[PDB]
Amino acid sequence: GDRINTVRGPITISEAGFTLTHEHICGSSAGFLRAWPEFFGSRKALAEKAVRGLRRARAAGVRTIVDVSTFDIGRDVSLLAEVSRAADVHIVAATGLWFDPPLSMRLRSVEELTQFFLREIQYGIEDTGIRAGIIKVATTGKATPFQELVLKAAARASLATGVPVTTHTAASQRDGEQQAAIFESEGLSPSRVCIGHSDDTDDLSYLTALAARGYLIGLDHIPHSAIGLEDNASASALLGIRSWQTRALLIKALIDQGYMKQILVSNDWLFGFSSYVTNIMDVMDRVNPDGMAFIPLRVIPFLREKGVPQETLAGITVTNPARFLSPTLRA
Amino acid sequence: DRINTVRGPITISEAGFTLTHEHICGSSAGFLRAWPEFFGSRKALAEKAVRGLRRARAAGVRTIVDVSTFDIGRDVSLLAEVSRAADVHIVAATGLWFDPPLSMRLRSVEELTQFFLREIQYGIEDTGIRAGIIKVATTGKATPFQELVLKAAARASLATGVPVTTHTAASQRDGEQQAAIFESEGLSPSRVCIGHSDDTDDLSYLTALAARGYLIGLDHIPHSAIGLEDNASASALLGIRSWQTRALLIKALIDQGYMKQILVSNDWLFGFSSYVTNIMDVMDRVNPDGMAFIPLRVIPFLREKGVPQETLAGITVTNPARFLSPTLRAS
Ligand SMILES: OCCc1ccccc1
Ligand SMILES: OCCc1ccccc1
Ligand SMILES: [Mn+2]
Ligand SMILES: [Mn+2]
Ligand SMILES: [Mn+2]
Ligand SMILES: [Mn+2]
Ligand code: NA
Ligand code: NA
Repeated sequence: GDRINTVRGPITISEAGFTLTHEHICGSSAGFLRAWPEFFGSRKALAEKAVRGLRRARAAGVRTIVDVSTFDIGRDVSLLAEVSRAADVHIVAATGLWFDPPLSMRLRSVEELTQFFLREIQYGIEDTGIRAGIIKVATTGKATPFQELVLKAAARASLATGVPVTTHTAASQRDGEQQAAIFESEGLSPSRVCIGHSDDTDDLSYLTALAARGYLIGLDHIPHSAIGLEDNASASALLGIRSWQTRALLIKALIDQGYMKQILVSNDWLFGFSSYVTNIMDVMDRVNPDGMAFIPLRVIPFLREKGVPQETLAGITVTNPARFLSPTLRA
Repeated sequence: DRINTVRGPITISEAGFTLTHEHICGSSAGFLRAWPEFFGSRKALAEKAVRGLRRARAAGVRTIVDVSTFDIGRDVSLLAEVSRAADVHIVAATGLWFDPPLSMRLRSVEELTQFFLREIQYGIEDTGIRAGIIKVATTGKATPFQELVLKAAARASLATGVPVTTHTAASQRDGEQQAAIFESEGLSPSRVCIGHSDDTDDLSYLTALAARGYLIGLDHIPHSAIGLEDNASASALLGIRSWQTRALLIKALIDQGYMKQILVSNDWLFGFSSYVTNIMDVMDRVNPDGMAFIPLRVIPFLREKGVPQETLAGITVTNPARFLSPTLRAS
């Protein structure tokens, strides 16, 4: 693969640069932003907030972000394109299905879902021509029957297009294993797959075993932590009580185990968030004022301090994402 | 003195013969725009709807109430386009059915009240097309979230005068619990239509609600799986009662003295993604008359059963007008 699709069109692999592989402009629901923009103040407000945030990550060195919002996460491709242009940051859009598919999606066959993911990757999202550059799927423990279909279609779409698959997992419950199993049963190469939210578990055995099989490990919840918000139940349930340092150390752990080439790091950040309790955005923003710039501003330096060499840091933030994102077909 | 339609306000007299429970398309939020090909094409769907609407219009139908909420995938722009092309008044709805995504399910009664008000008072999305009715629903005992929706719908009705219409599990007598919730909010039964009432032969249930002042929605008349007993999905959706059995409910209610509380419709559609693939073809085979079924078959049937002309006119013109007319409670 020589080109990556973005909301502004295709870019060469070199242009991706420093990339955050699991982010979001807005965490919502299909049709939500268009139907009730005031939930976020306004569309304009949300976009402005987004541009500010993207500009700041950009100042910090982020060149590209992969917005893993699916149809069901309320991905609004027009919004992504507008802010990408305004902030001058590349944004890779996604196809796939998250865990909140409406009936029209939930009643579909693997064949049907495959054609829909294909539509989004090959032709374009909605009527925009904006093509997806990644497939997002998810499980939250053992897969439901529908989710197994989603996983299968995702693999089929990946096999046909060469674009990678990235996932949401209930890390502590080892969902990556079931995911992998399904992917493999469809003939997908582990190298086209990123098992996400992997920093949510302290089980290094689980992660190294997956890495050992060739999977990419997404350590994408680094700044997520409710330490200092124990009183806030929902926030606690969302962010956990492990420190950012603890999560970040997993990156070092995997590097020390020999898997530096299989690590993807991000913040799983957003500018609007409707798919959870009201006011959770404010809470998050308090917890992590750096937002998407958290990786380059705090994690990179923390790792270097811990002994990780520059070249390794560079490989993880630049080389890894480039290899992953480059559309690659099975030989 | 005015009813809001997708083409603007109309005078109570312009509504004429009205179908109070219909859909242009039965889908999911954002589905039609993300995967129009599911219906062949957006253009195909529009044309189909225009043909059907022209045909019902030929039959005497002047207005249809499209009870598709945000979660049924209502696409007001499509409603407007087809209304204009077929020259049939179409009343849009707000409310929430039974497939709300997370962004909706996590909301409070207060937030949902503001969303329903936005759609009624200001406009749907950015179109300024104002909803003329509030659609809600339960499928058996209401869920906690569903109770909140019913309460918000009552609040919105009390503030705007726009009526509330519901989807029920007639079998389970959902209408009683709905009425309960509505009344606890101070809503007048005369602003409420208890839907899919013809799905049950319990004349006790129906007359008990009519007695309190509710409007009874006999809108599934043409739904019958007779002759397709072998199609599990269809029988499940359509039932095995004949259209005449359902229609006879109208006469029964008339006979029991509640002719002013009856609303009749077909609950038809031109696209249906929220169910198994091909259901639309099965339905169209069952009732080729589509929306025209009420005037072409239902009205004449009743008339032959002794129902008088003026009562027929009363039910099809008078009742809907009174129901649709925004009405604020006395103070
Ligand atoms: O040898 C290549 C150096 C590199 C480091 C970490 C991950 C990607 C590449
Ligand atoms: O005035 C009696 C005429 C009428 C009959 C049916 C429904 C509403 C009105
Ligand atoms: Mn996630
Ligand atoms: Mn995410
Ligand atoms: Mn219904
Ligand atoms: Mn309906
Ligand atoms: Na493509
Ligand atoms: Na209004």
